[PDB]
Amino acid sequence: NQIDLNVTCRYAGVFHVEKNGRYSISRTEAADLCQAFNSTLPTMDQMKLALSKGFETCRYGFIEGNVVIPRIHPNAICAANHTGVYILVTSNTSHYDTYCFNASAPPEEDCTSVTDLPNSFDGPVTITIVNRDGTRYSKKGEYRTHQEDI
Ligand SMILES: C[C@@H](N)C(=O)N1CCCC[C@@H]1C
Repeated sequence: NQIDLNVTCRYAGVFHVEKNGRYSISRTEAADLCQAFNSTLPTMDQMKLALSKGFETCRYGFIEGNVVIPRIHPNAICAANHTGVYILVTSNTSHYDTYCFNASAPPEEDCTSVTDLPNSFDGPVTITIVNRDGTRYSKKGEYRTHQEDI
């Protein structure tokens, strides 16, 4: 009973979380997952500031109100070569990665590793935070509050 959460650097408190190496997070699960990191879904303004500090990914993820990809450099296979906060317009499907915003993180680029999941609750799952440099932090718990997400 295990969940892997791959996380990035934070940029003005915003970071990306990919669950189990595939698009697998619902909008309700995303809010609960950010809450376990003492974080919230970013606002579009928070995401635009993160972008300006150096944040980009090549994966769709929830923010408040939309599903987006922050892009700095044009790449043909990432958001159809767009730059800026690219907003997903048309999709049949509902499951993506998520972004999260931690207000207590540093104001600019923070590429230190994530070493805690401070607000998860009691439960049976082994949750492992996997950093880009491979360092890992694991704890037994749960973060999903909606049974349909379990
Ligand atoms: C200690 C710090 N690197 C950390 O582990 N966190 C803050 C950044 C967002 C997620 C997590 C709560």
